[PDB]
Amino acid sequence: VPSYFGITQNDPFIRFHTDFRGEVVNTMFENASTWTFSFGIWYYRLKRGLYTQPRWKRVYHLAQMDNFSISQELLLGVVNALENVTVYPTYDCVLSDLEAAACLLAAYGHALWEGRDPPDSVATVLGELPQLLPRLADDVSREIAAWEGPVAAGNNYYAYRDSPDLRYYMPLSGGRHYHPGTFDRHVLVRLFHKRGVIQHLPGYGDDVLSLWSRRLLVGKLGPVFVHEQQYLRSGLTCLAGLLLLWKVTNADSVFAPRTGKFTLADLLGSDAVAGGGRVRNFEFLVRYYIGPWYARDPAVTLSQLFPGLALLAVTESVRSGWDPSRREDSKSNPVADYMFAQSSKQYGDLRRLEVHDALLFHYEHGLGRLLSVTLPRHRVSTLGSSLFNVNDIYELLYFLVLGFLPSVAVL
Amino acid sequence: IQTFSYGLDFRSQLEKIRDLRTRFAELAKRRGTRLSNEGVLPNPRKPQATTSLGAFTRGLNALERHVQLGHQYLLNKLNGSSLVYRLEDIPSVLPATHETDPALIMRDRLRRLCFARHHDTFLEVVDVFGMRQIVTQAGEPIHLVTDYGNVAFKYLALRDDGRPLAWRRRCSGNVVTTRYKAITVAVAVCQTLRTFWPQISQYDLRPYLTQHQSHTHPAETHTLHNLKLFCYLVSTAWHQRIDTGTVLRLSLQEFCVLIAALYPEYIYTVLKYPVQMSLPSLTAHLHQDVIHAVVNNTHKMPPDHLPEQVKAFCITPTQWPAMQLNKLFWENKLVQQLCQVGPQKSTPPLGKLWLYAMATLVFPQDMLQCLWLELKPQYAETYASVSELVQTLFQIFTQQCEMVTEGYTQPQLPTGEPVLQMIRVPRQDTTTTDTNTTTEPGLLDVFIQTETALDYALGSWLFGIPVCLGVHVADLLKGQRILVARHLEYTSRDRDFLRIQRSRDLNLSQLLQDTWTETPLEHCWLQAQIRRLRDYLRFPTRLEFIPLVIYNAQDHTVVRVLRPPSTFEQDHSRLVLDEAFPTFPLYDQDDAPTPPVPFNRVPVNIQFLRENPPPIADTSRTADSALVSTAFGGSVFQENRLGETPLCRDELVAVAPGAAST
Repeated sequence: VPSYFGITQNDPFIRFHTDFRGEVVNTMFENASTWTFSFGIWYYRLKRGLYTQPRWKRVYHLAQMDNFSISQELLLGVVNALENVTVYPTYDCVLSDLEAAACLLAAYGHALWEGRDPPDSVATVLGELPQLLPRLADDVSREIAAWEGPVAAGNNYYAYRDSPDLRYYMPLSGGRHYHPGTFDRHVLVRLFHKRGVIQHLPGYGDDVLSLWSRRLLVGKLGPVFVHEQQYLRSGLTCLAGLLLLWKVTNADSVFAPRTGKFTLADLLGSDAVAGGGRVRNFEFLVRYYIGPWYARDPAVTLSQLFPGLALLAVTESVRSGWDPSRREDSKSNPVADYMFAQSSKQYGDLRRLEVHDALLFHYEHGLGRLLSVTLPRHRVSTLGSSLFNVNDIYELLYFLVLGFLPSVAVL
Repeated sequence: IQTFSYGLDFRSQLEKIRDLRTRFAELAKRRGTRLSNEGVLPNPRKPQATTSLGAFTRGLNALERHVQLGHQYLLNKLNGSSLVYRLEDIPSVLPATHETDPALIMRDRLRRLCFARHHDTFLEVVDVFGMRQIVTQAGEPIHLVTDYGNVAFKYLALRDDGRPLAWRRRCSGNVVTTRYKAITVAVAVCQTLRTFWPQISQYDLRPYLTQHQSHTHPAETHTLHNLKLFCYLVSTAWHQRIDTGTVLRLSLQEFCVLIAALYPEYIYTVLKYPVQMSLPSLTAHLHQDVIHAVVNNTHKMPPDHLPEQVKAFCITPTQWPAMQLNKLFWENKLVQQLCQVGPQKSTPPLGKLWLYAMATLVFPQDMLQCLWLELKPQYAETYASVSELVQTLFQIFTQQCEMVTEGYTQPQLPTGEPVLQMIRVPRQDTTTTDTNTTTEPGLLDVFIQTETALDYALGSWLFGIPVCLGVHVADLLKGQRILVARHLEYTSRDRDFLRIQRSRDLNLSQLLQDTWTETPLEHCWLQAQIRRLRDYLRFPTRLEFIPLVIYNAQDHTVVRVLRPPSTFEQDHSRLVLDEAFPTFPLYDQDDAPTPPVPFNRVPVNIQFLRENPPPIADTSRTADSALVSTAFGGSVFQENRLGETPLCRDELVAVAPGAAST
């Protein structure tokens, strides 16, 4: 009956019925007093910006101006907006992202799979992720080193040729056509295309990936190729995010000596933690977020799994100074605009989708920089400690999974 | 009595023998003829009528003597071991397996003759039962006074016939793991850097860059230039980061060694990519947190960071007291009691050798081969496989004791048994007063004193006891901190270590039926020892999984054994690298950033040092010459998949073939 999430190194899986994030937050502000609790100072600046506007002050019920406490519904709105950042019904998300990343890695590692037993299920590929990630990292790193910046190489990632005029995720003409070259600067398209994974791409410069995707997905659906629709972008973006997270998290262990004053025992009480190895950090996340959560809901995407990194990406892209409108050719809070749009139903669906896609584009733009720097974990940790009170990696995992990190000020 | 019909009930035999003499004496008194104890024991082959009454007196005396000496031997063995408490706990063996080989029985007697605790005079006779035997001056049968002390120690005597091993031939089934190879590659380079640092430091790197002329310097200068430019770049990386509790000062050579030990990827990185390409990535990728974590590792083992992230960890010697792991594995009182039986008192305790015999016989052959290729000792370097040491040392043990015969004028002992021959055991150990006082020690003599990490690993595997093995690089800061490389660490959470516990076969009955020598008391006692040992090994005593072992690389000898103390504190060290030989000025790079370098390749061959310096500004080389760190971090040991053909015990569990080289 209950689902199990056991990502924590020092704690077994937590047993919950539904709404894991919601139930966790509710226990947070019910079991323990949140008066001395404080989130990052960027949360406090968002608090000031929400209070100064009276309508959204009443909507969000921000009574006091000086204290660092944040209302529970405000955190719920932050988390749910971060969830909705990616999820799309434009294609009604017939093909969720994680599957796209699995396919894109599958076609590259098909040569690697020939040595071992050939898999025929997505869950088998998910179980081979600890085995598939090393070779993928080696190849992406060697191709990064081979990069000479032939095309515009301010930051190596993806989507550095999208037309500034187009502001929607999905191409307008039925989702098929594309502006030629939109993905030329995708570093991994330069990787796979050299390896022959994706033999043909319109606007660039059979397709065993397409055949495999059809073959494994026809049984479960009871198929969209790389050139067919937007399926192209989602998989690349989510797999790049996954590789960035793997490199950042496995750079350091979680048993580092604790320096902060934030513990899950202080959160849920001594009784809850009392009631409830030593391998790579993702191996604890795999059979809790990757397999059983997929079984419970296959349609779930990357943003729902890891909402914490969205704020870091948004802040990093803000620091870079780039804006979605300009694209190298005013408002500095891309998080709250979608909140305002969702708060009232008078906002048009077209305008809501427009602003949501603008926020999304800003989100992957921020994602690119963390993986484009020679010091990904360094920049992530330095920014997160300052803007979210992320004192430890033991705290960084909690923040990235849950999207928040409460802490008594002790200041 | 020969059919073992009554079993282990020595008592009922005792009273029926007493009653037998009572009826005997009744009849003797009735006849009116005195009993004579000078007669010889009756012979079943000889006619019964010719045999006299006194012959039957002496025969009954022989039977009683045998039975009470058996009972007393059982009592002494019960008193000498705490594993069994009371006699009725041992069950009677069954006489269903009834095979007697006279040649095999004689060979078993001869081999067991050399097991006597002191040198003794033995003499061969025919028992009251009509079978040839050998007895001491007191009349002790060899199978009773002398015991092998172990079921495997008695199996091995009868095992050595012709070819060294036949079970391996029946199974019909040279591989080095990546972890040991990488450890050797790193450690040899680190110690070479430390030893000859004055010469490498004086090498002048500036001309090579300033001239922009390549490959002029000789082939041997490849290595020196590579290594000095290597840790020079390490120092340049260190310099920039520190711009953004005790204070520790490390010399330049020591920082070279530390950074080279932390990631084996840097040495391959310098050769693979140019210095100008590497310098920004090299500076940014390194940092302060993990270096402080490594240098401040205390009260925590195995180290917090996974093998992929960290390769070496430092230890402070004063905090960690001295443990004696010999008592845990071999020097234990029970093991020493089991190994106490030896040809002479001057022989050392055989607990270590018996533990190695247990490892050879019980554990699968492939695991033993891989562990031997990993931890091959210098003294055993001449031998190839694991059983070779056991066979050679047993051959030496046979060679210590010899044979000389001397006659005895009296054909009979006072007991009356006919003495066919008398055998004298010479004490042939080289302990005679030659006045030289100097001699070359044998393999056993150097073997017993020297301890190896292989010994600790075998003990850990057999007893199910954790252990952490750490390669010693050097002692630093006037011994304040110790360089320890990550080599082997045991934890119950590791899948291979929990699997190898059940991989071994604790069923030791084959060692019982395969060496039947028509001795029921010894067979029952050996069965007792086997079941008690199985119970002991099935439940391993846990000590919170904190044993640590330090061993040398060149000679494979244990250096230090440690233990974490209870109280802990954060060191909060401040690492300051002293600068006495600074860096050459940067060129044409100050006043798009270069791509990062991959830190994902640990070299396996040494030929890279012979290669050319990197040009300023092959895939097969990357795949073969260096190996990925992620598969390096994963557990090397695995199990072979089941097939239609039944795999052997050693073929069932095998090291993963992809990572290792065959």
